[PDB]
Amino acid sequence: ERAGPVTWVMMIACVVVFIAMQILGDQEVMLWLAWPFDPTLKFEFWRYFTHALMHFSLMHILFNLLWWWYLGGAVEKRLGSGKLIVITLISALLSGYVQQKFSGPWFGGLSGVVYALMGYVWLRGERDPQSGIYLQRGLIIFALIWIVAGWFDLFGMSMANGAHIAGLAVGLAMAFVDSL
Amino acid sequence: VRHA
Repeated sequence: ERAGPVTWVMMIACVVVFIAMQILGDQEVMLWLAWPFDPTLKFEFWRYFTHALMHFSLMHILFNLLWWWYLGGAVEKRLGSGKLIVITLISALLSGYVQQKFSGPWFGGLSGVVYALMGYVWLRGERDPQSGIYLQRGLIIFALIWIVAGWFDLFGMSMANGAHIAGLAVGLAMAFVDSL
Repeated sequence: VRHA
């Protein structure tokens, strides 16, 4: 076994975008992929999602893709590709919405999606062991530490706190729905 | 820029 097609294509997409950001510069890529930052861009539908594909540091991309590979891969394997797609689209969209509302359109990263997956896998395992999916103990601890670090700004980088919490919320909400 |  190994990462399914959705898991894989997201990782590829993130790496391609990250390479473009090194070659072209972060600003140039943000012009194309960021959440609409002018009313002229409001119909460029991709922008409501493609903010999730941009990363600004090595630490940021590595840890997000690590979590995505593990939790995304697990969701895809056990619950199917379709489920992972829907979690991803909902969390990207809502996390982006909340972030721009609090802090404006200049943000990016897969962590809204990652927080959704953390909450989803944990709550689904908790409420519905039958599902086969759960977040084992050690990972609960490491997810908590990761969350706490963003919240209290312990990576010396400016954090997208709205994206992070909206993400988590979405994941928990979808687990709750699915566990009924 | 804010990091998600």
